[PDB]
Amino acid sequence: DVLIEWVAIYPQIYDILEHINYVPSNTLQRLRLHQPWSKIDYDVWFLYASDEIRETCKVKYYGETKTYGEVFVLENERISQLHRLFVSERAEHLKNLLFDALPLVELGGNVFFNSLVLTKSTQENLNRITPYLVQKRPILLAEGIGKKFLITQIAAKLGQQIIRIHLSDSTDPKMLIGTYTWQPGVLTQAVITWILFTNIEHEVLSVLLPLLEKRQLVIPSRGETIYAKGSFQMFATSSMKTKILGQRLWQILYQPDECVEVVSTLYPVLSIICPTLYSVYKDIFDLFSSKIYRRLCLRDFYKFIKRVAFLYHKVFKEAIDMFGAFIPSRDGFDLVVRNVAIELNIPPEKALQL
Amino acid sequence: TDTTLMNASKVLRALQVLKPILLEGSPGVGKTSLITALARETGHQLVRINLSDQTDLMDLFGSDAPFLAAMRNGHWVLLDELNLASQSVLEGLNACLDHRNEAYIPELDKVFHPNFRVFAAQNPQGLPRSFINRFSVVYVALKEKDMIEIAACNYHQVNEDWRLKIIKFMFRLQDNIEKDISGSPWEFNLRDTLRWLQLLNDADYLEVMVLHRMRTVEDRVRTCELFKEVFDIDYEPRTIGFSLSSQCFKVGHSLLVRDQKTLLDSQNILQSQLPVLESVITCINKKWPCILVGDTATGKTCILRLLAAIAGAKIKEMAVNSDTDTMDLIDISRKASELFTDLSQQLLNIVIKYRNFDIFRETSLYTLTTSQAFTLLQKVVDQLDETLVHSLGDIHEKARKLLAEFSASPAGGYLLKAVEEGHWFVLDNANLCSPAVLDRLNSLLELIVNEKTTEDGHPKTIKPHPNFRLFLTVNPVYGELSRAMRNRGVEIFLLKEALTEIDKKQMSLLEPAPISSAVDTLASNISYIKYVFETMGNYMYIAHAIILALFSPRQLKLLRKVLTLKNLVQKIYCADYFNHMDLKASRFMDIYEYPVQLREVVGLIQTINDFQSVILTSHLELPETYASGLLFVSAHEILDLTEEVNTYLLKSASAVYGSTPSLWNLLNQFSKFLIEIASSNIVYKLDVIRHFLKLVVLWKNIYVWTSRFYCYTKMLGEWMFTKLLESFLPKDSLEKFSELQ
Repeated sequence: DVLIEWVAIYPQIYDILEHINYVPSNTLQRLRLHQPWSKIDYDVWFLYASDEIRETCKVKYYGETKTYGEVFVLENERISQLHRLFVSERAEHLKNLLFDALPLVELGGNVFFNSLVLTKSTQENLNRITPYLVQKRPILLAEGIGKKFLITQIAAKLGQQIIRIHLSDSTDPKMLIGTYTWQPGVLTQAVITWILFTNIEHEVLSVLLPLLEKRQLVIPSRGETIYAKGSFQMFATSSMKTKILGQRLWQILYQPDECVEVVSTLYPVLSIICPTLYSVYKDIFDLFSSKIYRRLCLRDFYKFIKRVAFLYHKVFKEAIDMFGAFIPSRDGFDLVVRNVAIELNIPPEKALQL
Repeated sequence: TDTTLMNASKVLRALQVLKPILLEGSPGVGKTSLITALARETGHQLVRINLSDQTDLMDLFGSDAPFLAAMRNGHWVLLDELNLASQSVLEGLNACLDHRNEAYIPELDKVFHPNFRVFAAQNPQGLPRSFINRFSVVYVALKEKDMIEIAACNYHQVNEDWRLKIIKFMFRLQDNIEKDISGSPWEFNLRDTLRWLQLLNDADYLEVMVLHRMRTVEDRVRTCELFKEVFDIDYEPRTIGFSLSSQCFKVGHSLLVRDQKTLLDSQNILQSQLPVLESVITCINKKWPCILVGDTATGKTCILRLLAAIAGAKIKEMAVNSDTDTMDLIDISRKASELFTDLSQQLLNIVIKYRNFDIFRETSLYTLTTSQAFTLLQKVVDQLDETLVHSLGDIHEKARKLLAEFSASPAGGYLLKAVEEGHWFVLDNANLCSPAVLDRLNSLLELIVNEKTTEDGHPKTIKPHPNFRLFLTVNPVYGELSRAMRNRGVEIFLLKEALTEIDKKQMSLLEPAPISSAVDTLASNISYIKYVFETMGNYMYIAHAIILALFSPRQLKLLRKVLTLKNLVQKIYCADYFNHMDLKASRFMDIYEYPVQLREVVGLIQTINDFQSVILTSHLELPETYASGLLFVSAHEILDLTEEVNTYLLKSASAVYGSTPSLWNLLNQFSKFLIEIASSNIVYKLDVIRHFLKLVVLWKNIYVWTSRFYCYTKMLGEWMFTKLLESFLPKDSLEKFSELQ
């Protein structure tokens, strides 16, 4: 109802509550229907023309008084004073106050209404990405911080399923839209029914601009742009800046806390033998730095924690001995073994050739 | 011409031997030197074979036909852009040059053109040394007095010495720009000279749209210096202004037919872009090739977006940088969806004018915005069930009766939609697509379009170009547009300024107000009137004068309608609608009428600023009206002060009823002379108004400076010593005060 009063005051939380269930009125459909793409057909006085048709039509009850048409100037300062007042936090408290006529009001960093947890630099990252994900511009993120996992668990905080297309430099427009001879399409399916793309940095750019410019696509064969009227936030990932999304998408930017994290994750790995294996990963990095065709990561240390967890039902020198098996010189395998036995106890070379 | 006749004499010498004639000439010309000679050649048809990339040999022998008809009927076959060929079509051309007749595979073995000489556009060099040694090559520069001779076809509405000045200016401009730092190739060709000459015939503008296209501001300063060196003037920039009325939106010696509005946009006026938004609007009116060139993220799509948004010219864009092809510019359900969309468009334009329709016709409209397309047949039922309905069903029932074939056999352009409709096309981001794609575009740049999706032997060029403007964005990040399309367009850079109200309105999503906050004039009026009547933060004379001098006459009526100093301005509003410009507007109309002038009364101080060369002619027709307004307002102040006159001056004015006054008459008669000078034909015919205002300040300064009566009277006598009645009243009051003195 009248909470569209504060319609564009806060972000589209109120527009989402409308998308649950809402109808028009005179000044209501005057107000909220001005979005970036529709077809009006209820009051097309607003878009019919700007001559004395639109320059002289009417407007019903603008401050509950009936001016004519240009009460936009009555309103495009009245809403701007509210947009100034909302620079003064408890803004979401005001939005929840404003919802006073009990839906799935999600909190978060600020608010919403739609595994991978942390209370760390990841909390500041979720702080840095609550804003634009509320504002629904296309976002990005710019190795090994779990940024794909960050977006994945962010979508898990939502009610959204991140179809994660790893677009590549050989991609056709198929999983974009599909080829017919009627094409089902994949990106068109997610536009139809949260989306994520990766390897965007290395045609496809034009398709991104069509999705990016406005929530609609160039379906060339079927001939219909798609009103993407849900939560179609087409988040991406690459660590560079060279694309049109550098103009188009609102770009956005502590590993040793992983020590606590697996301590959080694996309960019976509460020993810092875990952190000793993190130091073993550091020593593996120092041995790499015959040719380092691999990079020890927090994903890699998490997988080492996984194989150690598989062990710990039952020592584990063989475990990290597997964790450097990608080493094309057996001398280098022996050096990894020496580094490990330095991190471990005394020399079991018996295990080294079992 | 003369030299053109020498080149044509060379081509005549060339035709005396049976081979292909190649034009081995320096660039810039084009094949006009053979496009024209055919008219002076024995009825020889001009087969302008624009040989390009997407051009198969099957597009040159067919039969499984322009080159085929030229092999059949004898003609001049102008083969454009041989260097851009696919090297089996090149082989086919070599075979055609050979004496042996074509030995087709595809229908028959070979064809038996008594004298079909084929001329060859040896383009900017590539060609194979066998194709370029079986032909015959003909050599091809213009001259300055010869350029005046070519200008003589344009010197009807041209000051002829100013024509020689424009020609010498372009020549020495290129000759001086090709010797220093200023970056681009900087073409500056004779097509631009003829463009400026034919721009002159539709009355500063020449300098504006021939040196807005120097991007580095230092080079712009040097170009203005060269303009002073040649044209002998000072290139002070004529300030433009956004007059945005209903039937026309206009900026600075450029209007626009702002007629039916499609876009319904969401970007604002961007007032700092007003210095270049005009320079394309003129380019939108002269039907020149719009090139919103320049640099990235500065705002270029918003310029053309706002321009054809206010104009309503149905912007539609194609991002030609995807290595797109010439065929990309020029299956049941696709036609069904296009039918639904066009049905919606025609129903929209229907409900625009005769707003009476509803009935499942509104359900037909909802269906129109909604293969298994059998429901479209239901649409035709709605097309089944007046004369406006007849005009809609003319397209609709025809396309739907064709759509009855939606159970039949199938057989499954970009710009050719807009070139045949009335939309405005935006080749966006179009720096790096192809040279030849823009070459086939520039074939249509100078209109008739030769397609190949037609049937057999006929070109069928679509001449609907009225409201069809090639607006090409660019950026500097990729490679620049090629020198051909640079040499055949209106280059217009853009930059970044961020002025005060500009940055206030662009980033206004926090603040409360823009300045020009719509694309509808009845809103923009109340917007700017809410701004400048809030931007206001012996005084109020020049204030009230300039304030009631800058606001528009429609805005003057509006300020009266909206009824410290602004409160007293309502008295000035009543007194102005009494006597702001009673016959002063008659001088302005007649004074305004002799010079080229608008159709109505929209701008005043911009009109005062607008004849900026004319009032630099010393006529001062517009300026004297401005001072006359100050005379009237100051006069009203002096007269109300004198009605208040109806401490020593208080004593004299009382002694109308110390004793024996001399000051009161000395004031009251001169103030009567003032109000006489306010309201009368020679009062309109009165720079001397400044001298009268000197006395107006003088009567002010004496009513403040009210012993010294002798000297003050001698001063009033000097401003009289500075027409009969207006000093005659000072003569009476002064001789009376000197009878007292």
